Amino acid sequence: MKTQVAIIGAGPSGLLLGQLLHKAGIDNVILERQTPDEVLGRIRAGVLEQGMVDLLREAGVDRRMARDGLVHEGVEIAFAGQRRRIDLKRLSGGKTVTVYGQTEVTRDLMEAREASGATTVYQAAEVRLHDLQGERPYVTFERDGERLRLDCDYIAGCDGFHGISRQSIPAERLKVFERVYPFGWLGLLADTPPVSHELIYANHPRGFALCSQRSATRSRYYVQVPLTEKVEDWSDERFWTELKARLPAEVAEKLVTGPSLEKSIAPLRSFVVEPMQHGRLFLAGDAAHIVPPTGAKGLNLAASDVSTLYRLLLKAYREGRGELLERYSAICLRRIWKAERFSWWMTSVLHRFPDTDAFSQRIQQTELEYYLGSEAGLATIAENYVGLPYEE
Amino acid sequence: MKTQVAIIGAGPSGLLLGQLLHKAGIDNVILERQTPDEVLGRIRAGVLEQGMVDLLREAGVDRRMARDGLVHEGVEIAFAGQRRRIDLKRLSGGKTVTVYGQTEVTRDLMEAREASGATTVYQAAEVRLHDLQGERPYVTFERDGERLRLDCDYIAGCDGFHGISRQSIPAERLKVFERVYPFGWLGLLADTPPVSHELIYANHPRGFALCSQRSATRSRYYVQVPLTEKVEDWSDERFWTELKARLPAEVAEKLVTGPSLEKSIAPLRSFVVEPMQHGRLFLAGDAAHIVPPTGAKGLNLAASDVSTLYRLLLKAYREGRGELLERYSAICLRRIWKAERFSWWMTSVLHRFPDTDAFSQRIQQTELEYYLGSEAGLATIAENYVGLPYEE
Ligand SMILES: Cc1cc2nc3c(=O)[nH]c(=O)nc-3n(C[C@H](O)[C@H](O)[C@H](O)COP(=O)(O)OP(=O)(O)OC[C@H]3O[C@@H](n4cnc5c(N)ncnc54)[C@H](O)[C@@H]3O)c2cc1C
Ligand SMILES: Cc1cc2nc3c(=O)[nH]c(=O)nc-3n(C[C@H](O)[C@H](O)[C@H](O)COP(=O)(O)OP(=O)(O)OC[C@H]3O[C@@H](n4cnc5c(N)ncnc54)[C@H](O)[C@@H]3O)c2cc1C
Repeated sequence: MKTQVAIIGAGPSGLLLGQLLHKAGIDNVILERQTPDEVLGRIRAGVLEQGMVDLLREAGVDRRMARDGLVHEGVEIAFAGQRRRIDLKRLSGGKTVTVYGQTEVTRDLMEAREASGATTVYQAAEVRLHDLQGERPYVTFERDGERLRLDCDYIAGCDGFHGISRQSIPAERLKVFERVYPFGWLGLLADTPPVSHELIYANHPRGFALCSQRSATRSRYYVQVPLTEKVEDWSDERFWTELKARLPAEVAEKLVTGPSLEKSIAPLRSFVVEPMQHGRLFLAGDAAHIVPPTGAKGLNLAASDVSTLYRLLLKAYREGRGELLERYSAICLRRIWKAERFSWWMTSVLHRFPDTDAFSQRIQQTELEYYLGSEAGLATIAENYVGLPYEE
Repeated sequence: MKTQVAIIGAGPSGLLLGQLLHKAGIDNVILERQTPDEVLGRIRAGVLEQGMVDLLREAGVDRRMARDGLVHEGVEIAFAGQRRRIDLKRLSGGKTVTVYGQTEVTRDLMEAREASGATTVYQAAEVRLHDLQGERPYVTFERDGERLRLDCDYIAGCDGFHGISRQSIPAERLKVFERVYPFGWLGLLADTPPVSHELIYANHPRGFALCSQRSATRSRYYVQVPLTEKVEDWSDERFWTELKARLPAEVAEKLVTGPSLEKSIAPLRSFVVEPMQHGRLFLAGDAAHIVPPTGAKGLNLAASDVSTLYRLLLKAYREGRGELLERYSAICLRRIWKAERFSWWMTSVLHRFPDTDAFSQRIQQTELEYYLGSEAGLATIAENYVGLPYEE
């Protein structure tokens, strides 16, 4: 087999990069470890920045989104018996965010690709990357017992945090920045109407809580829990009682509960690797970095990396300007660090940290009061939340 | 599930550690990604140090070895139209090495374990290690769709170069030392009698060649080839002609050729990670380090790591001396660096390096002439080849 751009991983980053490339005439093959079903079983993200919305429209996969996505003009932070709303539309200069599930985005891309006829090998086991610094790198994998080889010009590692790509770069070539938080998020997907028309982030003495949604009849709730918790110890019943305890009385009494469709614990972490490339291999999305879900930036940073790599591969192929690829990491890291800073900030002011002295608790409370009461303060949250501009 | 020591990987390191532990009364569970067959298909090693031979006898798996293993008292280096023999037995003070295939060693251990009834889960997918710095770490994996959890006291990462263990330690906690060589080894297993009763390492202008064996009717040959070669480009016919071209005329004319049972290319590399542990996780064998096969140290260093970890776990469990585990990395690295140095030395004097000036070629030749003609020189090769003493 031979192609122009080999893509490792069929999550949103890979499918999105593959769809854009295909549309521009650049051949690409996607290699996924799992089955289409397993990829589709992941709930994950729900909030999309305008940049991603526009990127999906450019990739030609925005129909269902334009119809089912919910445009949100504000969010709400609850703390100290208060409920403060941030008017995103007004404070950011007209921008908004779109609520549309990652599963849906993934499904839409899978369908578009199926129709296009571009190559996709699911259940590609034992993927190994070779000759990364050569002019002709290649990928080897096993498909039903037989080992195949795939020759290509460039490789895009879109295999997530545990992918083979990042591990295929000499350890001494990368500098890792990581921070692990002492808690996780217990999420619950239910087929019930959301308690609010906008999201509610809540700082509460018992810990953090978040009220989200997927549609007008499908909700997604989370509560901060210790890393020692097991999902089997949390019955639907127990989850509902705890969520209620962490929300304002008026919000709690309007909550329509119900049996969960999904329940899982996601630990929180910040992770950036520098640089994001090695020879003919370029890392994108979770393969290169992780952000706590608090600021809703994961999927959104994957989109900016992908938009960047796509636009650089277009110049290389279409205009013979391959030197531009050297710039991939610099351009991307600028946006990544700012989104990492915001997600870190959000996480620190909304969560309950263990072993926090009196002074720190007061400063945490004051951070909220100040930022949520100052016009200049609200703007810093809004412009970061809607998403900082993509660099050209 | 719950056990005392969870072991990731059923290659020789894992099976050996598991066998010794079981014998001493310490419960252990082995988790292997592949099937017993795939593990058994790997040819690999053929030369064993006395330390490993004694370790197998202690593990109670030495019968077949004592019967089928071939004790070798010397090896031979051919260069510049000369054939110099190193009397290992004499120069090292009585020590020798044993020729017995890794496949055989693996088979013997698999059988011993099967009989013992100790737990072994093959095809354990998605292995993930958790709470490494806690008092109660655990392992999660999938067995036929269902995700199981395994609680344990300690975890021994014996999953080889591409295992999950080394990747589960925070990147910032490890310092990697690596060197990749510009060539690989094309190996060929044949059902023919070996050209010699002892091994012949050959430095030749066309490149390196090695004449080895598995028994009196089974041989294993290798020739150095560029990293750009594909095994499908090397027919048996082509391999035999090239091997012949790289050996002394008298050795070449006594060669019994024949169809290959196996053919594969192994790239060469040196790799050491420091330290070799993190909390309740200890790395052993290829999970922690790689050596070029030139000095025959890979499997042999796995044995010393395992012997060390085993003896430390015995004090921890039997004598309640768990503080001793802190010493694992220090003890092991001392032996590892010396074996890395020897394997590096062997590789540099026997191989053909690209872009070598006149001076370097002459020094390479002089290294051989000196070391192979000096009694003190031969001793340095012999004592290192038979294997340096295990530290207590
Ligand atoms: C609870 C939670 C809430 C979140 N909320 C938001 C939100 O509201 N908005 C937002 O922007 N972000 C959010 N995020 C994050 C977002 O889900 C991820 O950043 C995003 O899925 C990353 O996409 P990816 O394509 O880089 O990687 P992935 O989705 O992880 O996919 C990588 C793909 O590569 C495959 N793969 C792995 N190894 C190999 C291999 N060796 N060979 C081949 N294939 C391989 C994997 O199977 C996988 O299919 C949230 C995350 C979580 C967990
Ligand atoms: C051509 C060649 C010649 C050699 N010659 C010699 C010689 O003469 N003498 C000598 O001492 N050395 C020699 N060596 C080296 C030796 O073969 C290795 O050092 C040895 O096999 C290492 O044993 P191990 O148990 O650490 O790892 P491995 O043999 O690699 O086994 C690791 C096991 O872990 C499993 N695993 C991997 N990932 C996971 C996961 N995520 N979950 C669970 N299981 C997992 C793997 O499937 C594998 O079964 C040679 C090597 C080669 C390649």
